[PDB]
Amino acid sequence: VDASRLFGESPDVVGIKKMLEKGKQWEAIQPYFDNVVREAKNFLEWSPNKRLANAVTVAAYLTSQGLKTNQVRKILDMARTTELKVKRGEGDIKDDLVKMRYLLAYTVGKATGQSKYSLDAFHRILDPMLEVLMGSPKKENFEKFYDFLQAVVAYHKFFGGG
Amino acid sequence: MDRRFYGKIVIKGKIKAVTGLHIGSQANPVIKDPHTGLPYIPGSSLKGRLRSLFEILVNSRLGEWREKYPSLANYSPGSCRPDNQENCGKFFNRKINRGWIHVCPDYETALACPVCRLFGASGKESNFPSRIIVRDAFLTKEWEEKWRAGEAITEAKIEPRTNERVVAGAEFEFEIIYNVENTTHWRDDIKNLLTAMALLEDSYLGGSGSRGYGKVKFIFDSFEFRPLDYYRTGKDEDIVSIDAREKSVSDILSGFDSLFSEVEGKL
Amino acid sequence: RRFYGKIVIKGKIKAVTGLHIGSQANPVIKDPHTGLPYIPGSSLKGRLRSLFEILVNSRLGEWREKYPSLANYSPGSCRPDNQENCGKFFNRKINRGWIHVCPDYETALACPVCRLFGASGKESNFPSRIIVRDAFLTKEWEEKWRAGEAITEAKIEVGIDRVTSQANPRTNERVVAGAEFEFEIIYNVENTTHWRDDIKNLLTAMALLEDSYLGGSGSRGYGKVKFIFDSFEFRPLDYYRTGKDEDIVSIDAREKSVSDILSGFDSLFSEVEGKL
Amino acid sequence: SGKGTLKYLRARSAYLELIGWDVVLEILSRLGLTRANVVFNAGGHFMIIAQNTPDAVKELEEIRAKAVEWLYREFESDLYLAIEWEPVSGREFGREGGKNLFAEARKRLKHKLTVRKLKRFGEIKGLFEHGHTERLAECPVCGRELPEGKLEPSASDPETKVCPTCNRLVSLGGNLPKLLGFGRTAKNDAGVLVEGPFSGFVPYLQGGRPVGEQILVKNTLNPGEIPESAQFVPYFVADYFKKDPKGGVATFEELSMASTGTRRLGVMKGDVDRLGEFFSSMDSPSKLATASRFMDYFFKGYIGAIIEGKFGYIIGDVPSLRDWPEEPDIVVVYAGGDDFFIVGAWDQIFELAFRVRRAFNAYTGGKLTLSVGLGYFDERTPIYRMADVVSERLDTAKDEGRNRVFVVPLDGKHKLSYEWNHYEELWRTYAPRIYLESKKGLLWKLLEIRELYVRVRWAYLTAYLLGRHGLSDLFPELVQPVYWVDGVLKIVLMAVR
Amino acid sequence: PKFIAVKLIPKGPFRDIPRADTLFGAIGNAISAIHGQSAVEELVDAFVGGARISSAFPYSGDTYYLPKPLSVEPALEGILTGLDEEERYTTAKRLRKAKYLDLKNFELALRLRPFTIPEEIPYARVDVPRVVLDRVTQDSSIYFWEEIRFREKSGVYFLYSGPREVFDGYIAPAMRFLGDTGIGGKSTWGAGLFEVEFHEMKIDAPGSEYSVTLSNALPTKTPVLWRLLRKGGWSFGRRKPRMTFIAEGSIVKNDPGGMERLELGLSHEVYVYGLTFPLGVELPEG
RNA sequence: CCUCUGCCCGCCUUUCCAC
RNA sequence: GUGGAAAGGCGGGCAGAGGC
Ligand SMILES: [Zn+2]
Ligand SMILES: [Zn+2]
Ligand SMILES: [Zn+2]
Repeated sequence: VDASRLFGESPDVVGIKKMLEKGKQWEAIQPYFDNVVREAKNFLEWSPNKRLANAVTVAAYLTSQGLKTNQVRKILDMARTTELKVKRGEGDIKDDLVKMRYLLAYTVGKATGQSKYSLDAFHRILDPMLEVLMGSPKKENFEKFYDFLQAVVAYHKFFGGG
Repeated sequence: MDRRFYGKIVIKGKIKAVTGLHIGSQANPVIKDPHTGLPYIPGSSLKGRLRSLFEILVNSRLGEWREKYPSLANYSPGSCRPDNQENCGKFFNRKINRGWIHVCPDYETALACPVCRLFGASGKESNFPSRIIVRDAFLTKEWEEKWRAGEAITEAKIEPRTNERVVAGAEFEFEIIYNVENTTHWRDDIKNLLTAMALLEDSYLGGSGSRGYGKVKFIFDSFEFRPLDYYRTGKDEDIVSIDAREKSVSDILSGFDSLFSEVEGKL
Repeated sequence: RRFYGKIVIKGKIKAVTGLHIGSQANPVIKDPHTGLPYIPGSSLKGRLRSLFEILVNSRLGEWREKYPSLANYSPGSCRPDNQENCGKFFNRKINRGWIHVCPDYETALACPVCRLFGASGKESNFPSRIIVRDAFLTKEWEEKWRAGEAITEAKIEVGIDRVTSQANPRTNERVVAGAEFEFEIIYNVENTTHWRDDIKNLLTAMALLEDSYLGGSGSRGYGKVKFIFDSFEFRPLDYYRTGKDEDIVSIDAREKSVSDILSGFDSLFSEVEGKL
Repeated sequence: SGKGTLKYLRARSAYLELIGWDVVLEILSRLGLTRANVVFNAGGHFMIIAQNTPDAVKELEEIRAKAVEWLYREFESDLYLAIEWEPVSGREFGREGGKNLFAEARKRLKHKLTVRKLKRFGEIKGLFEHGHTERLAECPVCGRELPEGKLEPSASDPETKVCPTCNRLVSLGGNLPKLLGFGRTAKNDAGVLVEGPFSGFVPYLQGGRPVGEQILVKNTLNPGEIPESAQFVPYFVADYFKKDPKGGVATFEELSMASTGTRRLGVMKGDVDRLGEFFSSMDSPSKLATASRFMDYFFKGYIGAIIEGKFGYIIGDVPSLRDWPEEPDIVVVYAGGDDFFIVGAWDQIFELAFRVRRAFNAYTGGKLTLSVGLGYFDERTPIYRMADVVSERLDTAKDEGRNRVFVVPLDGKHKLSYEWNHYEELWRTYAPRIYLESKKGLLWKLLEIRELYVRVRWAYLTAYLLGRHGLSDLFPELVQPVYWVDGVLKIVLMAVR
Repeated sequence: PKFIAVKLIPKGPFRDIPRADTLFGAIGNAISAIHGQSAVEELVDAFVGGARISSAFPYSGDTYYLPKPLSVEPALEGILTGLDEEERYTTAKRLRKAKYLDLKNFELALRLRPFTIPEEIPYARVDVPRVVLDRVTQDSSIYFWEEIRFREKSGVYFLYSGPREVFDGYIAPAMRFLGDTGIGGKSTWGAGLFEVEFHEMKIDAPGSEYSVTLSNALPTKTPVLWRLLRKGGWSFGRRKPRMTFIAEGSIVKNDPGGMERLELGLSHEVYVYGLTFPLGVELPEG
């Protein structure tokens, strides 16, 4: 089951839900994607379903950990208000992306205790993509993260989180 | 039989959410505009709570008004939860799925009901159309600017669960239009309308409310009459009864027919 | 039949609050190919005709000289006496509802209502003089539908027992508030004596609709439509005969229906008054 | 139109029969032949074996003349009768050498007919003469021009004027409970309701003596109470109607007010796939007469056995919203030799369309398949709109692959109609798990999650939705199977209000 | 030959596809409006002597559709002798229920050569609910109206062969009045409206004795292979009598059609268009 | 984030055609 | 000399009741 049923695109999206609800099998199989996503520093380097396939592996890498929702929401309810200003409102959201990276730095500095490797799983994968929005437009090269924004949120409920 | 038209008394003004304001939908979000992402009071939700409070007011007074408004000889104060009849001598005579409501069954019974002539009736065969229309009330202009500049318009309130609420102090624009269809009884229908608004300033609006999510408070800007002559000619020749620093508990108070002397001047 | 010219009015219908014109989880009507909503022409013509018959019904006394055959009706519905063409104003029983439709071509030439919207009766009938086209979305709002935004919403409304506070909710679909439309109304100048009246009456009834509602619930907030004109062009009989772009254009990009009904009626239509 | 009730439609189908049996029983009588010559007579299309004399062909050309002139005064070119005949030899009644001479001589006759249904009324000699008849009123129910008024007041509402031949088909359509057949006799005689091209037909009711030279008896091979001088014509008809508590046939309303769930009028219309290529390997006239009765008997007599629910051994387990009742509410309008048009409740016309395919598959050896259209309609929908939909919706479920049930993306790689085993395997799985107490938001949003897929954003959206309740066992492969779940959801939603 | 393909780009629904007696009825009501009674009669005399218009057929984005000739209905088996007996049943029925054909396939069907049929029909017929409301109490009396709703880039067009001084004199003016007045019923809900374009269409044909028609003829002699049309419309609020017309694709033999005139008790008289629109066609032996 | 509710009631074509 | 002419899919209905 360890790196055998789980494959690239859509092999074990339905069978890995019972294994995550295990300890040593997911500690080494899901560690390769969390490093390849770190090596995926270019966000829009995947026009196919590679993001949605990697979204299952990252949410499985967030399944055994905590991932409290009250720290999740404010980072992502700010990501909508950037999008709500895309709709003929603004064209430069440069002043808010500094505050967007500050809320994730404030999040990993507040959750102390048994939630270290949880929020550092959160701190690992997104910072290759959270540098990309500064020197890039919004009509491309942000929206593709806005799909992968909720892609990891949803399967994390499906493997038994919340 | 005999629907006429004489004008449209237009009540504008601004709703003040004194406490936080929660009108939900389906982590428990208040309804927002899908376009601008901003909350609003629906006119469906405001016309109901203006009718919820006024029917209960009429529910306690069915004896002493059947000489002023006839066809209240049909009703005795009660409901029809005790026995499944759509129409018996009880005031709440509409099945309306599992919860009863007062709806007169006909045009000419509802022509003399003080409730169903104002908020509108429904019936098999003949039915009676509403006379007030209540637009959906959005945020004002100056609270757009607070949303443009990062001031909070919403907040999550952990109750272990979160009831989101429109943050207190926020203001909405509400427009109420009354259709003058008969000159003999317009005074009552403007008095019975503001009676229903005085009850809303003591009750609440939307959400839990018994935990303090209400305290809605009206701030009037303009009454306008708009006679039939205004529609034929575009000139702004309509009556403007300003009550800009008045309260709903002062307009309907003695101070009413001093404000409404110029609606007489057109009849 | 003495055709002279056609007056075309083009403007944008705008939904300030969420429009809902149903079909029978409660769908607004939609194009069967694009799937985008639209406003019909049956539903916009008949809401103007409705609001204007209620307008004439109140004025069956003042208008007896400017409009002949209005002295044959007393204001009301002929519903009480199940006979058509009695002495009341609403005198044709279509199925169960009583509408003013004049009985005869020589009376409908003299009614303010049936001259503009037309009438049907034995011994011939009067064809309408207007053509209310269907009002599709503008291209700015196709290209928000192409862009992936929403264009309709699903609103949830509940009814509540007033004693027990039992809730039994239902959901209406309605078009998102803000949606701009595009209308076109083509008057037919069959007589040259009354063309100003029929245009002032068509703008009277459009001013009633800006304080009434178009379609759906409206008493609960679903109407609030706003008319925004662009341009009125009168096509002369000779223009069709030759196809040369030689027609009067009254240009008003930003005007209301009250700023055009009397403010510019003789200042903008003065060139239409000239050519007849 | 919407003015004709179901008892009228059920009497239109039973009057096209008598037009068909009037023509055949005038060929048999003026040629001296017997009803052993009628090889088949099945839904308008009948074949007769006769002799080749210059006296027989002289009589057929009067029958083809008088039948078409009848079918034109009565029905202004809505219905035409094409009759042709091929002089065959004796050696063409069977296989010779290696080539089938019988099917070769019967495709020479199918072409005479093909070339005749093009030329539709070429024996009138005033077909294109625009003689101007005056004062033409027009029937409401069917649409017929009628000259100079002369329209009888309708027995339903005497404020409306129908044509005379619909006051017959109301009275006939009212007698259909009692009617044990028809006596066929001279056109000017007592009791004749309807007229065919040649004869006039009395209704032989139940308590009543039969009159007529020839007595057609519906659905029995027993000449029970017929005079010993008459001629016995047995003929079979598929006739299951649900009754009302009156003595009568149940209404479009009264059927659909007994469907469990939402109240709809279910309309099914279907016919046997590729039938004409089955009858071309039949190489002798004893072998075609065999293959033509057995297909006719299925649709006449082994369909009323199915609506009874008999022999669910050979049917088995089918998609059933409720267990099949004892007295179903299904009206069999028209049941032809190779096709049928049945209406009823939406609930039980759904189970019947799998209780028919499953029994036909065993009635053959499997080597002939069906194709069904299915319809869901409001009760007060007119017929011409309803049937034109379902005939197209049967044609939709045919030109794809011709073995496909219709039940309820602009590329060209999809197709609307479920195949038979496909829908019966989707129903074995997805339906016994969800048939979640009043959790319809789980179900109705999932159809709207589905309708983004037509427009893989849907996968995680279903994943949170199945998760934010806790429904993981339900629909594991739903997180293309999102395309083929629209059949099972949209039906079971209608079974619960 | 080389015809004039008048496109009608719709601005709404239509009521039905216009047949060639409702196109000439509309032109006769346009030319009576912008010119008068003394020019309607010079209009009819140019169709009696000369020119021919057809029915209208759908287009969809540079593919023009034309009705299938009934000439290919018998020969179809002998058409398809390069197929096996599993699809010579299933090509044979779709090529017989087919109603329209491309401009490329129609030129093949006249030659008795194999063809394919259109995968997709450019319009839909739908029923839209309409409700009559009482002015006093808003009582609803719902009725159903059926109209033709077109696709994005589809529309309808008719053809015209004749002299050019008729076209600019009576047809191109009338098809600009009809663009703003509409064709068919319910033109006050915006139905039969359209813009208008003009093109040059060429259709190849064989040369033979027999000819398809692309209009509802009212033939003097019996044609070769026909298909009845039993319609009669309306005219200034009087009901026309019904007339046996022949549907497009019917093969005639050297038949000029004919206009029938009627009286109907109007101040003028009514000419029902029934002239044929010949295209030569190659038949089998009957 | 938990507990009941998750659309009712209607009209469903009317009327015109000059012998 | 248009299968036409006239004909608002609407009337009524608080997403709420308890839960720091
Ligand atoms: Zn009341
Ligand atoms: Zn009038
Ligand atoms: Zn009839």
